[PDB]
Amino acid sequence: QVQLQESGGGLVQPGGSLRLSCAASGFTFSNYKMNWVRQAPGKGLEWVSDISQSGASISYTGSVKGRFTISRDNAKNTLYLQMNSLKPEDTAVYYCARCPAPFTRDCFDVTSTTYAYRGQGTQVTVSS
Amino acid sequence: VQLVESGGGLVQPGGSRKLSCSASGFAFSSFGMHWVRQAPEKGLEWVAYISSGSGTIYYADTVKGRFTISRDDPKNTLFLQMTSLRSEDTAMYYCVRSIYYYGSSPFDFWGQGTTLTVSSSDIVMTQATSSVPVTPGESVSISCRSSKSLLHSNGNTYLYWFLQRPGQSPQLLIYRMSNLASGVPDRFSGSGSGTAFTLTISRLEAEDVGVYYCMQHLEYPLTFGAGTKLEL
Amino acid sequence: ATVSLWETVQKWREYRRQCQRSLTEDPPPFCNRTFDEYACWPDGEPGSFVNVSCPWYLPWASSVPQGHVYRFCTAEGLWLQKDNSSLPWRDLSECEESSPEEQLLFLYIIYTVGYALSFSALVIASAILLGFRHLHCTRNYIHLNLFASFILRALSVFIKDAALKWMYSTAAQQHQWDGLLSYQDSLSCRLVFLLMQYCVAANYYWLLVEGVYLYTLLAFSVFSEQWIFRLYVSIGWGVPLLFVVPWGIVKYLYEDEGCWTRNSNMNYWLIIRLPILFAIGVNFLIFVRVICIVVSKLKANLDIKCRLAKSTLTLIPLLGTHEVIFAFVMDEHARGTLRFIKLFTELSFTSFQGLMVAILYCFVNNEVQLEFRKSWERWR
Amino acid sequence: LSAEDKAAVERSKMIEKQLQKDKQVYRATHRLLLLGASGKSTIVKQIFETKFQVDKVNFHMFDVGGQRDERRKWIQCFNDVTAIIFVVASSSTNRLQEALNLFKSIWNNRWLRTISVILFLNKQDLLAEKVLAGKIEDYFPEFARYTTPEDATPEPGEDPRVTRAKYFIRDEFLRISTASGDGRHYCYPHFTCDTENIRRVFNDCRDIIQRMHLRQYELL
Amino acid sequence: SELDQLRQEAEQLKNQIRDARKACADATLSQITNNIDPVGRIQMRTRRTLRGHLAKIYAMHWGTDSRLLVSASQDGKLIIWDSYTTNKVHAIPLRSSWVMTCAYAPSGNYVACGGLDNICSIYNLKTREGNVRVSRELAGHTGYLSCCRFLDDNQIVTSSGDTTCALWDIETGQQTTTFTGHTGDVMSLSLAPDTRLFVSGACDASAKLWDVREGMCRQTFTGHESDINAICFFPNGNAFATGSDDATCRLFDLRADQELMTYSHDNIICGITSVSFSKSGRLLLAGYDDFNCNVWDALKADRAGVLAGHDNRVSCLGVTDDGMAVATGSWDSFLKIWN
Amino acid sequence: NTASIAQARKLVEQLKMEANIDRIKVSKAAADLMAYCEAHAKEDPLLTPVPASENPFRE
Ligand SMILES: Cc1cc(-n2nc3c(c2-n2ccn(-c4ccc5c(cnn5C)c4F)c2=O)[C@H](C)N(C(=O)c2cc4cc([C@H]5CCOC(C)(C)C5)ccc4n2[C@@]2(c4noc(=O)[nH]4)C[C@@H]2C)CC3)cc(C)c1F
Repeated sequence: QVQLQESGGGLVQPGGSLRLSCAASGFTFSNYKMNWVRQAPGKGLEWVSDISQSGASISYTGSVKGRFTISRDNAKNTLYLQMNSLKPEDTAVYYCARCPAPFTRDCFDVTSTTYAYRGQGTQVTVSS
Repeated sequence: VQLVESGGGLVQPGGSRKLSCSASGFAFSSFGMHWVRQAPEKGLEWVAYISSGSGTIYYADTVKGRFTISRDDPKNTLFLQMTSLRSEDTAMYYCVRSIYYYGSSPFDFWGQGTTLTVSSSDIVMTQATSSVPVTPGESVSISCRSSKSLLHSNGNTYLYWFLQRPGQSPQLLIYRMSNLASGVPDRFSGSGSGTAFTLTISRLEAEDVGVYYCMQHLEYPLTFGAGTKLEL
Repeated sequence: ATVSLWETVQKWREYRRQCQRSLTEDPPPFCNRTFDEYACWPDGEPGSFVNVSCPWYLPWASSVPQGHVYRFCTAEGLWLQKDNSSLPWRDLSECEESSPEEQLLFLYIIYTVGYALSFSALVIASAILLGFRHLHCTRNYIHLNLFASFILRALSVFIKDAALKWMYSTAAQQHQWDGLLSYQDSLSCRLVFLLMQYCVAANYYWLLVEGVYLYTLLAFSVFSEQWIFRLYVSIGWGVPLLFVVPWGIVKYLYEDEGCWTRNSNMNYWLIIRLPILFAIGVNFLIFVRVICIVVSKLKANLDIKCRLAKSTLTLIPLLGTHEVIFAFVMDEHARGTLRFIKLFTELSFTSFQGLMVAILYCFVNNEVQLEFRKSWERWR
Repeated sequence: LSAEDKAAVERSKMIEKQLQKDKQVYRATHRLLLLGASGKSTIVKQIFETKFQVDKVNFHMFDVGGQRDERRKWIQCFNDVTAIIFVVASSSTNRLQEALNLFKSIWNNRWLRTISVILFLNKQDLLAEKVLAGKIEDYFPEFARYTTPEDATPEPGEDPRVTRAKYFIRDEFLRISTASGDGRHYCYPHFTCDTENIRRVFNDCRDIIQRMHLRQYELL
Repeated sequence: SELDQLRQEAEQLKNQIRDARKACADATLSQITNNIDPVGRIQMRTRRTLRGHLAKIYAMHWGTDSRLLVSASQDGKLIIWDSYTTNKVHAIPLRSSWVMTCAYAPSGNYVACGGLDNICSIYNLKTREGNVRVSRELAGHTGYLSCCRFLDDNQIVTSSGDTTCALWDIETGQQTTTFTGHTGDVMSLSLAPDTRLFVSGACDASAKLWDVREGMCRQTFTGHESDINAICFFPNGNAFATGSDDATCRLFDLRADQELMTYSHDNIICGITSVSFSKSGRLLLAGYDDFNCNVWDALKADRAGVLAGHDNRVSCLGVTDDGMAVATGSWDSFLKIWN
Repeated sequence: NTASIAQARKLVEQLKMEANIDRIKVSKAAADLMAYCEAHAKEDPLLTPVPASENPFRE
């Protein structure tokens, strides 16, 4: 069964740091490329970051270049997102979402709250 | 659903006519069309056949050259141009719809026909009986014999059975020796093997008295039987 | 010198006819005025030594004008025979001894090895475009009978030079030359020559058809594939027939001799050379237009030297555009003996052109190699 | 030997003749897929489907607005299309990063790898006035290191900041298109708005048909 | 929150289901099928080739007389094929060019189709007016149709790409029932032999065994790890096979309620798109995206055969009801028929 | 947030209804599958090659 159990995240100080994670079970984690997807309160889901199968090719969205860093441990079958210098517009519910096909590059996984290869996600709040 | 023939009457021999068949109620351009006539005190016999798209035309041997069949697919109309008429061409002429795909039911619809009178090898389908007396209720069985085994290689015994009620267009009963046509009630049945054929009306009732014709369809020219008549 | 035995037996025919039409009105002059099919003889006289020139039908005929073959008929009516026979003293120490089957034998072997390798490469290409059934399209059908046309032209050239090899072998040991003179007198010779000229015109017009098909792929966006394919097969095969058989009949009517191969009035060779020149010129026009389209696509692509080089170098043998560098008739290459190297390179490229299209349009086409790889994996 | 099966084979030959006529009308029609996140009521002036005609060339437009947003299974069905007319609101929240990911997923999907994409950037006046009164630089930090290309034609009338943002979005789509591509399909960006954009779709589709016909002769 | 204790309860229920599946998992099908002989190198080969379409063939369904066969292509055509003599019977033009499915009725009278137009259209073949007519135009799904199968002459079950299957009454024209519970697009369904409980494979790697006469998902199978592209019930109706984009087939059992066999291979990195069993239930045929098909042994999990052939990806695959032939249909406009 | 909890309630209802079924042991089910394949191995024309005398796709 495709299971994506997230971890880490909550209230945090603006300017601070955080590292949230996704333990991915039920599939060969190395065959898939992974994404972090976020949903701001009120706004719809938007993409944050991609990491490929070997972890070589890597991508971020515009708004968080340099501030975040994605990594994957294919041995532990888990997906890490290290966030640094978080801003109050970056509060959202975070989602580890795998792209639906093995061994490919294309991804279609930011859909209208219906994409079953995407975990329950963690609330991550930047406030004071 | 609708075929009307036109152009009958009485013609001096040697002359020429054109029988027309206006079709309405079905997509005309995808049907082989047959002309089948009947001498006024005899049984049916086949005249001609134009295919769908007019790319294959067969005639009977007794009209081969004298008649010419064509069709106007925009006008939904069938044409029989009859030249050099004889005394034997005095007949009731019939325009028969007939589609040929797999599992199709050819010879299923028959126009009213026209009377066209003149005033001055093959498969032989041996009909079994001229006439047979019939009361309601029984299982009236009437046979038919071929001069050549109608069982082909592909297992399709090309024997058709036709009811003709008196004064009515001869409608189809059974296609390919075992299959009931559409609208035919269940009481009819067909059986037999090559050169041995049997129509059986088990549980007979009325609106059934007619002449039963036994059409070979293994090869052209399509020959019928002399017909067996039911009675009361 | 440039004289062969073909036109030599033509001149021997002309020599016999004029010498016959002269000696049938000879005055009375003891040998007679007999024609031994090798030398004319006038009204001979008893004890007379006739010293006539060498007969001009020889290949070495211009070489000895100052000499004179001389033969002396005695008063006994027959000259100095070798023995008791009817042969007179026909001694040829004065007329004693360059032909195009020696002067161009290097050129011969290079263009026949070019046509041989092209015939092999095109029959392999025709097999590799017919026997896969995935490669079947309108484009590969145009290529396919283009390949058939190269086969047919190379077979024309093979049958031509091998037939002359057989005829010079069967008349090299002989001098009576009779089947040759009756060969050129025959209509079978003219039918074979007309067939070869048809093969040549069909190859040039199938190059024209390839050009116009690639042009109507690029330019005419609105077209029918079916009707214009039938039209292009007709342009490729029938239009060469449509100007070859008027040429054949007008040469049959008006310059009948030489087995149609003398072309003195240059208009007659001109009416078969012009539509081939029209193919070459229109095909160059299409070559320029297609390379202009490719340059447009490359300068619009949001390093191009390699791609232009590959494009032009794969497009030239497909369209026959190389013949544009000698489509102009200059006739001034007879100064510095560059006419020989010009004829060399033009027959050489015309020979190798079939090989070049068979390797550039089957054997390095990626779709044919994909068909090889996928028919090899499902063969294991 | 085909007793009345001859008439069935004759029926099938008539079927094949009708399908030959349908092939002649099928390949003469250019299927193209309008995919966006109006640009369509400027086309019928001469709900899913559309058949129009430009310079006696049949174009065929299918809109997919009556599906869900899970695109990955029904977009495979357009592999035989000639072009995907991609529409992005050039002043998008950040919907246009979703547009970039959608374009990248179009561009790299293993059945759309022979499909060129006609890229339309609507609402360029909205982006012009937004950067005028401004936004976009907050979403994109890579926009600071960007210079307007010298070959980029300035649209006469608009600000230089409008041009640099405009051609930034265009060249960024081009960078995502050409980061992985074998030359088998290209991207044709334009800028709409109002008048007839369909001439650009005509010219584009002619470019795609010509590049396909050229590289199937190994000329590209 | 109360949503949190509901998710805790759902997690406890997944634990209870996984424990119950583990308790009844004594010996896998690979274990107790070592004592059976394999099948061998099966040289199935192309017998006919139905080369008539203009575009890619997206689906196919055999007749129940094992002779006729509907192919639906995306040139807007749906043409019945007489397989025995490779000649056409009907060539039906459609409304929308994008059909993604077809279905031949078991009575032989109707043919369904449907696609991106969100409509299952039912054409009547046996009309007495000549040409085929669209007999019914069922329009209630909100997404594209992906598969459709006739239960009988009167009622049709469809699956769509809006997470719903649906049982429709054709004579009235609306849904007798729905089947909701998927979380992704339902790419295929497959009926049982007794036509009382079918399965559906979807885009959430979960195959559901539904009940037709009720409308409730009675069993739910989670073995796969990508979008299930095809499903086919086993010929006795106790098991079924699936296949996905994860390059695997999976034989599940209904009564054992879990996955029995995973048909994978190292050289297979392409997703698979069409599965069917042979009449015995021994050869699991499975058409892939690498232009091939594979004849797996449903009990040895070995690649018993490899169907060669097609020049673009196979897209549909169907075994006759007498098990005589296997028809594949690909994106190269060709149907192949294999024995 | 209310559609979410209604979806959550129907998901938990579905899992309660789906957990509460009997399950035949996998050895017995796979024995039934093997017995079905072995009983009907004589009828299928794919693993048993039917000859050309009654294989209707051979011409
Ligand atoms: C090498 C070479 C040779 C030549 N060359 N130049 C000439 C000839 C040839 N020539 C052509 C073949 N050979 C030849 C002969 C014997 C050979 C070899 C090699 N080994 N052996 C043993 C050989 F190469 C030959 O000498 C012939 C002798 N000629 C002809 O006027 C001549 C005879 C002739 C006969 C037939 C046909 C009509 C129908 O029936 C037929 C029996 C088939 C005759 C067709 C065309 C013919 N023409 C032409 C011709 N001019 O060139 C050709 O090709 N044709 C003018 C017409 C275009 C004198 C000039 C030209 C080039 C450019 C070249 F590179």
